[PDB]
Formats: sequence, structure tokens, C-alpha cells
Amino acid sequence: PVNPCCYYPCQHQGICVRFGLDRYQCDCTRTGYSGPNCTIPEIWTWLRTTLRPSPSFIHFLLTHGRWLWDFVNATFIRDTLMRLVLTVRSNLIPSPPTYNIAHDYISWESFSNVSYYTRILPSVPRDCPTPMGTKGKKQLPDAEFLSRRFLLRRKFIPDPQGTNLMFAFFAQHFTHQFFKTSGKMGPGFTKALGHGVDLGHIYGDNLERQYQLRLFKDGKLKYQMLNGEVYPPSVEEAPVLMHYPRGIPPQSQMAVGQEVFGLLPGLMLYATIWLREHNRVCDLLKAEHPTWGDEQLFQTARLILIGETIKIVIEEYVQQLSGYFLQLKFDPELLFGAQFQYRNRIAMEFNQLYHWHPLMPDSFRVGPQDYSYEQFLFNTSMLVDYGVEALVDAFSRQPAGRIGGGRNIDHHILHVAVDVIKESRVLRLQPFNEYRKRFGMKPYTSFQELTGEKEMAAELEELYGDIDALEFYPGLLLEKCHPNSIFGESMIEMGAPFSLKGLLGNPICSPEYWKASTFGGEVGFNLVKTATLKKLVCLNTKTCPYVSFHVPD
Amino acid sequence: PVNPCCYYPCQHQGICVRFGLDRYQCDCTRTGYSGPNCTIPEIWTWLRTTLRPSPSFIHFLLTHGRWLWDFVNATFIRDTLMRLVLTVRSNLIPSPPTYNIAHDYISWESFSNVSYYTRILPSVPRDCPTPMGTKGKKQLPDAEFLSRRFLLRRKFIPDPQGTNLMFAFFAQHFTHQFFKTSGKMGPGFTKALGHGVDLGHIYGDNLERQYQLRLFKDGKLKYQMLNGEVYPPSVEEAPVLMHYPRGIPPQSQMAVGQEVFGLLPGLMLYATIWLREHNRVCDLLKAEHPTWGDEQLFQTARLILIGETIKIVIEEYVQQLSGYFLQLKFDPELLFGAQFQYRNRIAMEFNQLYHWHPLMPDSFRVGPQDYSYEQFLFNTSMLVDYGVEALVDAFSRQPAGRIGGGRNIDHHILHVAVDVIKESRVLRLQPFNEYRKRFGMKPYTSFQELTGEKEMAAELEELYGDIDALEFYPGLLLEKCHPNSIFGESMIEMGAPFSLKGLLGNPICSPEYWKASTFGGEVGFNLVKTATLKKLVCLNTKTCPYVSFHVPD
Ligand SMILES: *[C@@H]1O[C@H](CO)[C@@H](O[C@@H]2O[C@H](CO)[C@@H](O[C@@H]3O[C@H](CO[C@@H]4O[C@H](CO)[C@@H](O)[C@H](O[C@H]5O[C@H](CO)[C@@H](O)[C@H](O)[C@@H]5O)[C@@H]4O)[C@@H](O)[C@H](O)[C@@H]3O)[C@H](O)[C@H]2NC(C)=O)[C@H](O)[C@H]1NC(C)=O
Ligand SMILES: *[C@@H]1O[C@H](CO)[C@@H](O[C@@H]2O[C@H](CO)[C@@H](O[C@@H]3O[C@H](CO[C@@H]4O[C@H](CO)[C@@H](O)[C@H](O[C@H]5O[C@H](CO)[C@@H](O)[C@H](O)[C@@H]5O)[C@@H]4O)[C@@H](O)[C@H](O)[C@@H]3O)[C@H](O)[C@H]2NC(C)=O)[C@H](O)[C@H]1NC(C)=O
Ligand code: COH
Ligand code: COH
Ligand SMILES: *[C@@H]1O[C@H](CO)[C@@H](O[C@@H]2O[C@H](CO)[C@@H](O)[C@H](O)[C@H]2NC(C)=O)[C@H](O)[C@H]1NC(C)=O
Ligand SMILES: *[C@@H]1O[C@H](CO)[C@@H](O[C@@H]2O[C@H](CO)[C@@H](O)[C@H](O)[C@H]2NC(C)=O)[C@H](O)[C@H]1NC(C)=O
Ligand SMILES: *[C@@H]1O[C@H](CO)[C@@H](O[C@H]2O[C@H](CO)[C@@H](O)[C@H](O)[C@H]2NC(C)=O)[C@H](O)[C@H]1NC(C)=O
Ligand SMILES: *[C@@H]1O[C@H](CO)[C@@H](O[C@H]2O[C@H](CO)[C@@H](O)[C@H](O)[C@H]2NC(C)=O)[C@H](O)[C@H]1NC(C)=O
Ligand SMILES: CCCCC/C=C\C/C=C\C/C=C\CCCCCCC(=O)O
Ligand SMILES: CCCCC/C=C\C/C=C\C/C=C\CCCCCCC(=O)O
Ligand SMILES: CCCCCCCCO[C@@H]1O[C@H](CO)[C@@H](O)[C@H](O)[C@H]1O
Ligand SMILES: CCCCCCCCO[C@@H]1O[C@H](CO)[C@@H](O)[C@H](O)[C@H]1O
Ligand SMILES: CCCCCCCCO[C@@H]1O[C@H](CO)[C@@H](O)[C@H](O)[C@H]1O
Ligand SMILES: CCCCCCCCO[C@@H]1O[C@H](CO)[C@@H](O)[C@H](O)[C@H]1O
Ligand SMILES: CCCCCCCCO[C@@H]1O[C@H](CO)[C@@H](O)[C@H](O)[C@H]1O
Ligand SMILES: CCCCCCCCO[C@@H]1O[C@H](CO)[C@@H](O)[C@H](O)[C@H]1O
Repeated sequence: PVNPCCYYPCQHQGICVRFGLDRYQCDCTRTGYSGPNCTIPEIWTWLRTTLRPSPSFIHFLLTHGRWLWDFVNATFIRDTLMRLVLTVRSNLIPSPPTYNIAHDYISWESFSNVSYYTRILPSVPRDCPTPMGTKGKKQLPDAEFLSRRFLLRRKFIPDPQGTNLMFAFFAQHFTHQFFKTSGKMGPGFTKALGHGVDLGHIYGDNLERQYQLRLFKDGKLKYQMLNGEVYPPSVEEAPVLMHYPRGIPPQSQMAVGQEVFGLLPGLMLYATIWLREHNRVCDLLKAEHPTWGDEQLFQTARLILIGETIKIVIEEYVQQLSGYFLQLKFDPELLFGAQFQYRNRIAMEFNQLYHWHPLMPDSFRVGPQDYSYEQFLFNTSMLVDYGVEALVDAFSRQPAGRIGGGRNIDHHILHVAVDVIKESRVLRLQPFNEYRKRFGMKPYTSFQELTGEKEMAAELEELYGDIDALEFYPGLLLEKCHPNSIFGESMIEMGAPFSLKGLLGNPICSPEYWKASTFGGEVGFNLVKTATLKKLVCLNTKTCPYVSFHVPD
Repeated sequence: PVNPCCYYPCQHQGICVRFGLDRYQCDCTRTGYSGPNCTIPEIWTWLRTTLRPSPSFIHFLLTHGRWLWDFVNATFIRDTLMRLVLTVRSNLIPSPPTYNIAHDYISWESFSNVSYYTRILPSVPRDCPTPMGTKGKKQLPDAEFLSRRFLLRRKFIPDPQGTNLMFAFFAQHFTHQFFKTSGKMGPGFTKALGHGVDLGHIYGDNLERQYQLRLFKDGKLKYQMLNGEVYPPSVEEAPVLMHYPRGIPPQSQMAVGQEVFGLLPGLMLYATIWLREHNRVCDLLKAEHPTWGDEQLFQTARLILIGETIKIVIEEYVQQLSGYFLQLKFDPELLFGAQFQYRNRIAMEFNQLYHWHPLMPDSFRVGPQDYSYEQFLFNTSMLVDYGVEALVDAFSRQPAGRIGGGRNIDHHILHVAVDVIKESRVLRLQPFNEYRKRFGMKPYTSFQELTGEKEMAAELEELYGDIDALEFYPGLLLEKCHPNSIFGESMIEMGAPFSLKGLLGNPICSPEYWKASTFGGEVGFNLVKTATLKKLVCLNTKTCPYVSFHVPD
């Protein structure tokens, strides 16, 4: 027979279940619909559905009333929308989490084995006719081809939104504390337990590595003055694992917390900035609390950074990305009246989606210099050579690149992209269209609709044969972008629900933890309530260069 | 100086914090009070406080209107009270959790290191004058003395509430899936990760031990027919760790999931009952879903047992214990409208409190026989000798013993009790009185008040010197009981908030997970919605003996 769940009969998040030898059932519990496949709207849902404006429209309101917005901004209406934006967006991520690479059903194991990345949608049944279930060709497009043909960059297409490189890295740095696929266990597993913003890419992802990094005195972290400025410590004091190439394992071979952070000045840069911050947070605290030991000073300053990060990521990172006129705001109390689980579990689909490699430019301008990938990659003096102030000022000036539209992934890194498309298949993520539904959107009816153009469109059809067959990672990049937007519709509609669920689902954001004593003192609490990119930098330097998630001018 | 937090200046859950060299501050955020020590009621709190009846009174209403109750029982008023009972009780356990044996403050570590048991109240500062902080003698009563003098049983005082042994064990069995203090790491740490009702005392507490126990076919568990009846499998097929004494490690040396369950027929008994159930749940499922593999059949049946257990524990276990006329009810939906975190972390204070060793009788009647501890303990044929039906019928007939009042802990096990009092000190739990406050009660003003009598009372004063010095585990047993109640006031007022927070905080109880598809089919869902002690037994036997948490007649 043909495993009925292969057609994806259940709609609106209904659970498909095999019953007997060839039949199935949809569990439409709390889906808002009743019916064999959850297709009959309840009295209200019907109301909801008929009165709900398109995401297309909403994204239009948020990006146009440059007046209605300055006003809505200066009032509570701002908080109302924030509290709205949040709740609604987050209400889409099943929490407690649901499935993993091993189970396409709820299990105690899935719940408790932190190692497993979690999936929003189950996987395409190993017995389904086509690779994607029902429609498509017996073979998905050779990802080697698919890549170079549509994702390989020809002419560097800069991000119309002004995004710069200073953002490009922070983005990379920041995302590598929860995305850490285990080579050993393979796709669908993560070393980054804690699944969130625990800065385990600073303090490391294990007590030992932390200890090996911890200078167990004043709660601070180790480090070394090179040129007079503070930098991370080398393995020769911070005896901990890394990935620096076999060459000078002693000097300029720094320990950070995120094993791979030596392979690019940008990563080590920020890494330095944060460490420089932590110890800075310790200096303040210690003054406020002399009767405090090392353990406290450490943990508390950590929280002050888990805070600061969650604030900058929201009021500055997501802001820039959003392009909204609405001025996002981070105030955990906005949900104290909602039903909101304070727990997160990174998702494989949220992982793929975050592969914004096309951000990375052609070369790397640094004042008059202009390092190439060979020069840049694995370099190890650039950072201490140029100094933080300077290097920051350099990224904050060179633009990043459009992430959507297609064809804008530098060739050097284009390999990554091909592997993502290969893993996605290993994982068996359902069709791009199937994810559109799940994330409150309409399934595309044609490639011509997917893509703004006609070329890539026809050609893709030729390959996938049927729009529904189309894949997750590819569609997400081959999709037409909102005019001037850094990326298309599906990226935000799918990204935000994962992002905000993650940002606010953080324990520190809960009523329980959100007090001034959790940051010991009022001082701690304010450092979180007022963090800035500009402050994370200029408060840990000698001079204040230029820094922002967008190019000046 | 004297560490100010040693006086416990902060009231109503206010957080004490050292500021400078000798001063402190109370963080009264959301405590309902403002003021240097959180002593000034907010407009509402004041309302709340003035209009709130005593726990003494409430426990009186719940245990008296044998008419007003039969009525309130047959109506929604029942659900209202349940939903009330729950929420309110659970609102007392800080979740996300707060501190552990290592930190008397919020920390990312405390949050994430599952190993650590969690504490409700911080610990008595290592620098405080007295052992308990401010009041008392330079030395706590020699726990060896304290025990034998007030906890050592003289004449067996049976539980007025009718509780029997069939309950005594289920209680023990059930509580050992979350209470598993690590000899290695020591007091304040637990092997039982998952901190809850995950039946990791059946399927074991690690994937391997599970696998070693799993018969990887039909999702069932291994086992062996002895006499014709099904029993657990020996290490010779279920190659897994245990603690059976060095003697006959081959035959009648059974593997269960809970390492220690061989050391008492009662434990192995239930262990058998549940296993016998699981495989039973598999037989049903498999019929409903032939197209199902082993992994599914396993996980799903597991959930059906995590369910069943949470139902019997609530509508029958807590019921009997409660003595309420209100008929408790397990229906997860009752909280779907409340703000309730679906996560739990066992607490050291909840651990101590659960040391109901005085339950265990003098000997063990089994029809005409009458095994002693020597005979009973570590026996290994009694179970297969007598057969489940019979042994169940035997415990369900012999009474248990009052848990409170003092002096009712058999001598054989009295050692346990002395260690509990020793560990409590290792842990540094604050004074019994300090916990009364924290759990919505008034601090005792004298031993004469604590205890109903005058003797133990005076004598104890002589020892502790000041009521406030009194300890946690001791007060909890030396406290006078509610007339006819199995134990005093402080046990329920402190136990329920830990219990219900734990029972409903279970992932399966959440909206997300509480669907019929999580138990695959409607059949699964009903097995959970209708479990009984009587069914957990008589549905896994040849004949239906007598079974209940109370003696017949
Ligand atoms: C999260 O989840 C992942 C898995 O998704 C966990 O990692 C995996 O863990 C398993 C077990 O720990 C591991 O197992 C693999 O399977 C091999 C097969 O084993 C054989 O077949 C059965 C299995 O039980 C046995 O009957 C066999 O007989 C043995 O019995 C004797 C008993 O003493 C053995 O001593 C003797 O060897 C005999 O053969 C036999 O065991 C297994 O042999 C091998 O270990 C292999 O690794 C997976 O490989 C793990 N890796 C992954 C990523 O899949 C992970 O632990 C979970 N996370 C946490 C912390 O809970
Ligand atoms: C939950 O939390 C518990 C702890 O509360 C965790 O278990 C404990 O884990 C720690 C570390 O893993 C372990 O450490 C103990 O401390 C000894 C002291 O170590 C020395 O002093 C410092 C410490 O970092 C170092 O500077 C010293 O120098 C070393 O540096 C070299 C670097 O390569 C070393 O190779 C070399 O040996 C050198 O001496 C030195 O390390 C430590 O030596 C020893 O391991 C000791 O065990 C605790 O003992 C653990 N046990 C407990 C229960 O306390 C647990 O892991 C957490 N749970 C999880 C899973 O997160
Ligand atoms: C938006 C974030 C971001 C950026 C800017 C970025 C920038 C760069 C970059 C530019 C200097 C280079 C040379 C690389 C190179 C790599 N990246 Co990324 N990566 C990023 C997010 C990721 C993620 C996410 C993964 C997958 C593994 C994981 O962390 O789970 C990744 C994986 C890789 C891999 C391993 C193979 C694979 O999974 O395909 C290589 C090699 N990379 N990356
Ligand atoms: C209400 C539950 C219950 C019962 C009926 C029970 C019945 C019995 C019993 C009767 C046949 C005997 C001989 C024992 C014997 C022991 N019990 Co318990 N125990 C119980 C709950 C506990 C807990 C809880 C612990 C502490 C360790 C842990 O599991 O974390 C414990 C610990 C012990 C220890 C280890 C030392 C210590 O911590 O003091 C011994 C020995 N015992 N127990
Ligand atoms: C690593 O980076 C350094 C600079 O940080 C590179 O050295 C510079 O190279 C350019 C030309 O490539 C010279 O004009 C500069 O004067 C150099 N700066 C100094 C003073 O060192 C170096 O080539 C890079 N190494 C690698 C890995 O390619
Ligand atoms: C283990 O339990 C068995 C019974 O299950 C004990 O054997 C019984 O002992 C009594 C007297 O103590 C006899 O009258 C019964 O006839 C015995 N039952 C049978 C048929 O074995 C045995 O003594 C116990 N062993 C230990 C550890 O003491
Ligand atoms: C529910 O979903 C199934 C799956 O696609 C629908 O399909 C079945 O019935 C169709 C309408 O008659 C046929 O075209 C299909 O052959 C048949 N396939 C399967 C999987 O059974 C079914 O109609 C849907 N029901 C509703 C109410 O729309
Ligand atoms: C707040 O708590 C402290 C701690 O007990 C109270 O005690 C201080 O002031 C008392 C009243 O004058 C004195 O008896 C104590 O010597 C002094 N001790 C400490 C720890 O400072 C304080 O009065 C309380 N304040 C209120 C408003 O009740
Ligand atoms: C789980 C830890 C935090 C992960 C998320 C942090 C950054 C994610 C990056 C982008 C977010 C998703 C889409 C980008 C544009 C802004 C999203 C829309 C905002 C909204 O409307 O709510
Ligand atoms: C965390 C896993 C579950 C732990 C709890 C299960 C059983 C606990 C035992 C006793 C509960 C506490 C007091 C006993 C009497 C009943 C409590 C009062 C009930 C109420 O009023 O809500
Ligand atoms: C127009 C914005 C009004 C305030 C925010 C409303 C919620 C915005 O958030 C999101 O908007 C999307 C549309 O792009 C919807 O598809 C999502 O379901 C919704 O969560
Ligand atoms: C309030 C609901 C009105 C009807 C639904 C929205 C009307 C169409 O909305 C349109 O959607 C387009 C798609 O991106 C945008 O480009 C347009 O700016 C917007 O006006
Ligand atoms: C009309 C909806 C409320 C907000 C409107 C914001 C945009 C109004 O459009 C206005 O057009 C004018 C003509 O060139 C310019 O002078 C203004 O700068 C521009 O904001
Ligand atoms: C009289 C019972 C009315 C319905 C249940 C109300 C909440 C009962 O529950 C508990 O009662 C205790 C009193 O013993 C209080 O101290 C606790 O704070 C409360 O949670
Ligand atoms: C509605 C509030 C009325 C005033 C507070 C309760 C009145 C006293 O309540 C009493 O408490 C005693 C203590 O256990 C019980 O023994 C009595 O049965 C009860 O009547
Ligand atoms: C009065 C509060 C409402 C419920 C009252 C339940 C208890 C009433 O007391 C009644 O006393 C009678 C005299 O012997 C007996 O016949 C009844 O069985 C007994 O329930």
C-alpha cells in the first residue's frame, strides 16, 4: 500500500496517524478545525480566517506609515504591538517540543534527550513514493548543480537594507552558541545543549571547558595583554580544545569557548569584545559586593551578558533585519500576563533557515588594505594587528549582501550550501510548500509565483517538475524578496516565530528570574535594560570608532 | 561583622542581598510587599491577607461537610475547586527553579545542571553565628540521640486513616524514580535526571540500561515465565546493573530499571506489575497499529504509563492521604487557561519531607505466615513464591503506620532517619520555622505549640534551646497531627505544593502533548483517563484479589 500520511492529508497542524493496515486518522485536537483532515473551521476560526489580513499586507503596514508609526512608537500602542508581535509569533513553536530525527511522534525520549535537534514538521516517511512524499521526480535536483546554477554568486548583490559586515559576523558569532551540529552523532544532533542564548560560545559548552577558561579570581575570565589591549588567552594557560590549523599551537592560538572561533577574525573579534565585557561586568559588581566570592561574580556577570545579548539582538539586530517602522522592544514583563513556556529547543528547520552565508562579501576591505579569503580565513594576527576599535570600524563600513533573490553566495563558501541541501535530504524535511502552510502562509502555485522572474522559474520547474516537490533550503533563497528587503517573505514569516520564541523563552526572561537580585543589584539590571552595540564596544575600548548593523551614509 | 542575611530579615519571599561590607538589601519584587524587608502589604495583598482563612480552617472545611461535599462533588464546583487547589498550591514552587547546594542565588548553572537537586529556600550561610543562623546552641542535638528519643518507635502506632502496606510500597516504589541521591557526588545531587514522573525506575535512567532492558520486539520489555506467570528478566538476558547481595547473581536475580528494587519484595512486586502492564499496553496498541515499529510501540506505551501513574497517584494516592471529602480529579485541561510552566526540578526539601519511613510496620503478615525484617529484606523467592495476586492481597490488608506524632519509626530502619538529620545539616536547610513562613504558615511560638503534648516539648526545648532553632526533618515529624490524620499540618501544606507542581508540571500534561495522538489512538488516551490501582493489578493477573490504599473493613 501507500503510507497515507505521504499525501499530508491533515491540514492546520492536524496529526496524521496510521490506523490498521492502510488507513489513517487526523488528530485535529485544538487545531481549530474538525473533520477527517481538519478542514472545517470552528465558528471562531472561521471568524479569524475571514478577518485575517495577509502577511503580505501586514508587512506592508509595518513598512510604510512613517507617520502613523512615529506616533504609535511614542505611545503604549508600541507595547501593545510588541506584546502582540511576540505572543502571536511564538504561539507557532510547539512547546514542550515535539519530534526529532528519530521520532515522528511524541516521546519521552524526544522530550528529554537534549542532544536531538527538534523538528517542527515530522519527516517525509521513509516509505513514501517520491523523495518529498507524493509529487516530484524519483530524484531531487543534484544539489551540486542546483547550487552553482541558482545560489552561486555571479555579481555581488549588496543588501539593499544597508546591512553591513559588523552585522554579518555578530550574526555568525551569535548563532553559533545554539547551532553546533555534532560531526560524530551526525545531522540532527547538537553539542550546543541548552538550546538557546546561554553564551555557551563564550563560557563554553561544558563545566570543564569553562573552568579551563575561568581565571577563578574575581569571577573574571583569563586573558592576555597584547599591545596593551586585552585579548583572549592562548591554550598555554587556557588548556582547552580548539581548531586552529597545525602550525603555531602556542602563541596567538587563543581559547574562547566556541571551538571554531579562531578560523575568522570576525569571530575571535566579538569573542574578545564579550570577554572584555564580562570581566568589565565583574569589576562593577565586585565594587557593589565585596563580600562576594568567585562563583557568584562569575554566574551573575554571565546572566548580565545573557541579558545584554538578548536586548541587543532584539532592539538592534532583529530591528535592522525587520525594516519595520515599529520600534521593537525588549521588556520580558510584556508576557507576564500571557501563557508562555520559558523553554526552547533549537530546530533543524530553524537551523537550515539561518544559513545566511550569502551575507559574506567578495573580499574584506580594512581601510586601505583589502584581504581576500585566503588572507582573511585562518589569519591570526589581523585581529591583534589592527586592534578592535579599527577592525570594528572596518566591518561597520563594508556592506553585507542580499540574502535572498538567488545567486549571491560567494564561491569559496558555496560548498556549505550544497551540503545543507544534502543534509536536508538526509533529514527528510517535507516540501517548502508544506512548511509555508505550517507557518501561516499559502502554498505557492507555481515557480513563476515563487520567483519574481521567469528564467530560474521555468528551469527549476524543469528540475523539480512540480512546485510542491521544491525543497526547504532552496525555496527559502530562491523566493522573490520584498522590494528592498534583505530577504523574501517566507524567511521572516518562518524565522521570527523561531527567533522570538527563543529570545523570550530564555529562563532569565521569566517572572521568576527577572528581578534585580538575579543580576545582584540595580546596576546589574540596568546594564541589561540599556545594552547597545555601541556600548558593547566603546565601553570595552580606548577609542570609539564607528559601529552599527548598517553602513553609514 | 555578622552576615546580615543570617537573621533572615526579608519577609514574604524577599531576596536577601549583601551590599557593601556589612549592609544588605531585600528584593521585594513581586512579593506583594514593599519596604526594607518586604513588610508593607500592597493595597491588594492587604485585602488578600485580611480575608484569607487559616490553613487550619480550610483543612477543616475539606474534612467535614459530608453533605455539602457530596453535592459540590457532583457538580462543576468540583472542577472549580480542583483548578483552584492546583494553581494555588503550585504557585509556591519557583519555576524555572532557583537555587541548589552550590548557589544561594540565581545562576545559569543552577538552571541547566540537571544533576543538582533544587532548594526552595537558600541555605543557612556558612558564616552564620549559630548552625541555623541566629538562634540556638553552638551545636544541634546529636541526631543519634534526637532520633531514638523522639522518632524511634516504641509501640506500633497504626495510621488512623486506614492506610495499608499496599500503599506503603507503591509510595516507596513511586517516589524512587525522582529521589536517587548520588553516593558519588553526594547529598544535594541526583542520578534521577528528568526530575519527575518519567518512570525512569522502570525503563531505567539512561538509554543503555533501557536498551539492555528492552526486548526490542513489539516495543515490549523482556521477562520470564516462572510458574506460568510473567516476571521481570534476570541479569542473564537483561545484562544490567543491580544491588542484589553477593550470592546467586544468576537465577532469581532480576533486572528492573530501578537498581535497588531487589532489596524488598514490595518494590520488585510493583516493578513486575508495571512491566506486566507496559507489555500489556503494547499488545493493545499493536492491534490498533500494525504498521508500527518497535521504537513507537515502546515510547507510546511509556507515555500511557506516565499517564496512568499520574492519574492513580492523584485520584487515589493523594486522595487517601488527603482525607478530603472533595474528590480530587486529574484532568490536565483544568490548567489550559492558567499560566503554568510545564517543568519540574525535584527539591532537597521535598526529598527530606518524603521520608515516610514510619509507614513500615513491625513484621510482615502474609496470610498465616508473618515474615520479619531479616526474612523479608533481601528475600528473593517470596515474590515468585507467593505470586502477585496473593502478595498484593496481603499488603492491601496489613495496615501501615501513622507517619507523624513522633516515635513510630521501626528500629531496623531508624538509622535512615538519623542520616537524614545529618545530611540536612550537611545541606544547611534553614529552620523548620523558616520553612513554615515560606509555605504560607505562621512560625511556631513554642514547642508546647509545635507538639500537642508537654513532655517531648519541654525536653526538645532543653535541646534546641529556642523553637526557631528547631530543624526541618524533625519538626515535620514531631509536629502534632490533625486529629485522626495520618500526619500533621505542615506535611500537607509543604508536601502538596511540591507534589502537584510535580504531577501536572509533567510534559504529557501540557496542551501541546495532551492529545489522543500522543497516546496514538483513542484507546491509549482512555487507558490514561481511566487507570485504577484495581486495574493496574487485576488487569495483569489471573485472579482479582483485594487491592486498595486502605485496609478493608
Ligand atoms: C540521545 O540519543 C542517542 C541515540 O539516538 C544516544 O546515543 C546512542 O546511544 C546508543 C546506546 O547508548 C548507542 O548504541 C549503538 O547500538 C549498538 C547495538 O548494541 C547491541 O544490540 C543491543 C542494543 O542494546 C544489545 O542487545 C546487544 O548486546 C549487548 O549486550 C551486552 C550487555 O552487557 C553488551 O555489553 C554487549 O556489548 C552485547 O553486544 C548490543 O549492545 C551498540 O553496541 C553500540 O554501543 C552503538 O553505539 C548509539 O550508537 C549512540 N549514538 C548515537 C548518537 O546514536 C545518546 O546517548 C542519547 N543522549 C543521552 C545523553 O541520553
Ligand atoms: C554539575 O556540576 C558538578 C559540579 O558541581 C559537575 O561535576 C564536577 O565537575 C568538576 C569539573 O568537571 C570536577 O572538578 C574537580 O576539581 C579539580 C580541580 O581542578 C584543578 O584546578 C583547576 C580547575 O579547573 C585547574 O586550573 C587545574 O589545572 C589543570 O589544568 C589542565 C588543563 O588541561 C588539566 O588537564 C590538569 O589536570 C591541571 O591540573 C586542575 O584542573 C579537578 O582536577 C577534578 O577533576 C575534580 O573532579 C568536580 O569534581 C565534579 N564533581 C562534582 C560532583 O563536584 C558536573 O559535571 C555538572 N554536571 C554536568 C553534566 O554539567
Ligand atoms: C548566518 C550565520 C553564518 C555565517 C555568516 C557563516 C559564515 C561562514 C563562512 C564565511 C567566512 C565560512 C567560510 C563558513 C563555513 C562553513 N560554515 Co558557516 N556561517 C553561518 C552559519 C552556519 C551554520 C548554522 C552552519 C551549520 C553547522 C552548525 O553550526 O550547526 C554552518 C556551517 C559551515 C561549514 C561546515 C559544513 C556545512 O555544514 O555545510 C563550513 C565549512 N555555518 N561559514
Ligand atoms: C516514603 C518512601 C520510602 C519508604 C517506604 C522507604 C522504606 C525503606 C525501608 C523499609 C523496608 C528500608 C529498610 C529503607 C532503607 C533505606 N532508605 Co528508604 N524509604 C523511602 C524513601 C527513601 C528516600 C526518599 C531515601 C533517600 C535517598 C534517595 O532516594 O534520594 C531513602 C533512603 C534509604 C537508605 C540510605 C541511607 C539514608 O539516606 O538514610 C536506606 C538504608 N528512603 N527505606
Ligand atoms: C594575515 O593578516 C595580516 C594583516 O593583519 C597580513 O599582512 C598584511 O598583508 C598586506 C598584504 O597582503 C600588507 O600590505 C600589510 O602590510 C600586512 N600587514 C602586516 C603589517 O602584517 C598577512 O598577509 C595575513 N596572512 C595570511 C594568512 O595571509
Ligand atoms: C524468603 O521467603 C520465603 C517465603 O517466601 C521463606 O520461606 C518460608 O519460611 C517460613 C518460615 O520462615 C516457612 O514456614 C514457609 O513454609 C517458607 N515458605 C517456603 C515454602 O519457602 C524464607 O525463609 C525466606 N528467606 C529468608 C531470606 O529469610
Ligand atoms: C482527506 O485527505 C485525503 C488525502 O489526500 C483526501 O483524498 C482521498 O479522497 C480524495 C477525494 O475523493 C481522492 O482524490 C483520493 O484518492 C483519496 N486519497 C486518500 C489519501 O485517501 C480526502 O478526500 C480528504 N477528505 C476531505 C474531506 O477533503
Ligand atoms: C528589617 O530586618 C532587620 C533584621 O532583623 C531588622 O533589624 C534591625 O533593626 C532592628 C530594629 O531597630 C534591631 O533590633 C536590629 O539590631 C537590626 N538588625 C539588623 C540585622 O540590622 C530591621 O529593624 C527590620 N526593619 C523593619 C522595618 O522591620
Ligand atoms: C533561539 C535563539 C535566538 C534566535 C533568533 C535571533 C535572531 C534571528 C534572526 C532573524 C529572525 C527572523 C526573521 C528576521 C526578520 C525579523 C523577524 C520578524 C519580526 C516580527 O515580525 O516579529
Ligand atoms: C514530583 C512528582 C510527584 C510527587 C508527588 C506525589 C505524591 C506526594 C505525596 C503527598 C503529597 C503532599 C501532601 C499529602 C496530602 C495531600 C496534599 C494536599 C492536597 C491539596 O490540598 O492539594
Ligand atoms: C500589522 C502588524 C500589527 C501588529 C503585529 C501583528 C502580529 C504580527 O506578527 C505576525 O504577522 C504575520 C504577518 O506578516 C503573521 O502571518 C503572523 O502570524 C504574525 O504572528
Ligand atoms: C485588511 C485586509 C485587506 C485585504 C487584504 C490585504 C489587501 C492586499 O494587500 C496588499 O498586499 C500586497 C502583497 O505584498 C502588498 O504589496 C500591498 O502593499 C498590499 O496593499
Ligand atoms: C499617509 C499615511 C500616513 C503616513 C504617511 C508617511 C509618508 C507621507 O509621504 C510624504 O510625501 C511628501 C511628498 O513628497 C514628503 O514631503 C514627505 O516627506 C513624505 O513622508
Ligand atoms: C477550603 C478549600 C477551598 C478550595 C481549595 C482552596 C485552596 C486549597 O489549597 C491550599 O489550602 C491551604 C489551606 O490548608 C493554603 O494554605 C494553601 O495556600 C492553598 O494553596
Ligand atoms: C473564614 C475565616 C474565619 C476565621 C478563621 C478560621 C476560624 C477558626 O477555624 C478553626 O481552626 C481550627 C484550627 O485547626 C480548627 O480546628 C477548627 O475546626 C476551625 O473552626
Ligand atoms: C451541617 C453541615 C452540612 C453537612 C453535615 C454532615 C454531617 C451531619 O451530621 C449528621 O448527624 C446525624 C445525627 O447522628 C447523623 O444521622 C448523620 O449521619 C450525620 O451526617
